[PDB]
Amino acid sequence: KLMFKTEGPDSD
Amino acid sequence: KLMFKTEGPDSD
Amino acid sequence: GAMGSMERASLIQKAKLAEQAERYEDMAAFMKGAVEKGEELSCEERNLLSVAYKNVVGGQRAAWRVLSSIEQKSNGPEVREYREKVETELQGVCDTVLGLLDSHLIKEAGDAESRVFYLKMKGDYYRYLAEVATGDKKRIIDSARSAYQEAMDISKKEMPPTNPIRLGLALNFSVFHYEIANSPEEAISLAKTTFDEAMADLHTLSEDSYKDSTLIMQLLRDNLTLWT
Amino acid sequence: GAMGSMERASLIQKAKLAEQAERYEDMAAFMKGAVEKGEELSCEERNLLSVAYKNVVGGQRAAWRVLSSIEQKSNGPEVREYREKVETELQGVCDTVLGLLDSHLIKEAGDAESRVFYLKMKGDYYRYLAEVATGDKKRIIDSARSAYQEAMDISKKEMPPTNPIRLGLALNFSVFHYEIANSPEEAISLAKTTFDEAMADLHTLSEDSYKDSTLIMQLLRDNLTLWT
Ligand SMILES: *SCc1cc(Cl)c2cc(C(=N)N)sc2c1
Ligand SMILES: *SCc1cc(Cl)c2cc(C(=N)N)sc2c1
Ligand SMILES: [Mg+2]
Ligand SMILES: [Mg+2]
Repeated sequence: KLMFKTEGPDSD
Repeated sequence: KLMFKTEGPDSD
Repeated sequence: GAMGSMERASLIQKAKLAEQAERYEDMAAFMKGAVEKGEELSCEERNLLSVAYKNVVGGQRAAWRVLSSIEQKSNGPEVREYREKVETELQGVCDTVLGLLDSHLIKEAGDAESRVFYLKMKGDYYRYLAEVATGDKKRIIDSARSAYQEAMDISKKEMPPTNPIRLGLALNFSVFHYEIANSPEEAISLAKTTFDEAMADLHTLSEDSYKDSTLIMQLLRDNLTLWT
Repeated sequence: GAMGSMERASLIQKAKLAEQAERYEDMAAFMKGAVEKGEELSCEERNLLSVAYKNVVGGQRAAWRVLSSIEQKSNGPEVREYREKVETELQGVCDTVLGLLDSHLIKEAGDAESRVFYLKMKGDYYRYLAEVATGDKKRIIDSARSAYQEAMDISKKEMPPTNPIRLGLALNFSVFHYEIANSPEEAISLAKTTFDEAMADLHTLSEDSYKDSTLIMQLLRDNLTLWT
């Protein structure tokens, strides 16, 4: 899935 | 530490 | 719990060691133990709590998406069973974080920096629950929206537009609008207004604060690029 | 154990799903459950067992090294306590793998491909125990050497020099010599002889087998480059 930018660690 | 090449997944 | 016998300072020290070792499940357990000491958290400690759980839930979300995609394509019981196993574990982590915020981090948070930080986390963990919800989905979405909205109201009244916490909140709330609430226009409007108001306030910042704010502004820009 | 009620085929299917989801602790637990069914493992199943535990122990080894380095530099009790916690968990995983090999994978393994595969794993997990040993260190080193030596003897008699399992065994035994046994000359000699004997046998292989063998030969070359 195309994940959009969210705050903090890009852990997924 | 300098880790040398071992077989399989380089998981460390 | 299991951290009840360890000193609060030793739990914080061990959370920092666990972060260095990339041991995020341990880091989260140490921070849960520190929260359960009952004292309020400093800015650094709040960030250790959030980094720990974000890394743990991040791994679970990435695994859940891989399994859900295999399940969707397949449509024996194994793929569904295993997707359910990961989903339950993810729900458990969200419930644990929400429990810490409700018992009693939010109610004791009076300063804007702490209250907005916790209400944003409440919004984020209800958003992660919404990503897997199919049943209660509407109520979970409402709970995420309510937490984000309270955090936004406080942030607009009490923090400057370049405030890193305010920026991160707006970034996350815009993503909630885009893909949870099916409100892409609200998402785009929020990301644009937040970016523009921050740009106009950059002149007030030091070199270090400018770096902090522009890093998050670039994330708003990245999303806007994908959405427009 | 906890996997006792699940079908062997469902445990293998779920181990493959866990690998796709990068859920290596689950993958290892599913493969442990499959081994405990008591039936021998196929080539694919042996590789699923080894990939699962290698990923789990790999994370623990990387964390242990970060903590040990902080501890060494520092020389309160917290760094030692946390390094000990990770060390105990790592020892537990090695003991679990060694227990599966001893109960009863090795004793039931008659073919060279399975017997060498298991004896190499026995050598590897005693080597991971040796990396953290300071007490029993000599006996752990002896156990690793003995397993590797039995695997080498069988491999030289029963497999061609380009055999991927034989190559991986030689690669790992040469690393055991270099940094566990403090025998760098034995390490270099073994890596050189193994590389040269494999090179001379490449002409017998198909395109796919050639790719498999040369990939491991490059690892022997990488080590030789660092050692000479
Ligand atoms: S309150 C100052 C501060 C800000 C951030 Cl973003 C931060 C992250 C930390 C971490 N260890 N991951 S600590 C810390 C402190
Ligand atoms: S026995 C044929 C075979 C060889 C290798 Cl290296 C292998 C790895 C697998 C994995 N899923 N990681 S399965 C498999 C089979
Ligand atoms: Mg207060
Ligand atoms: Mg047999």
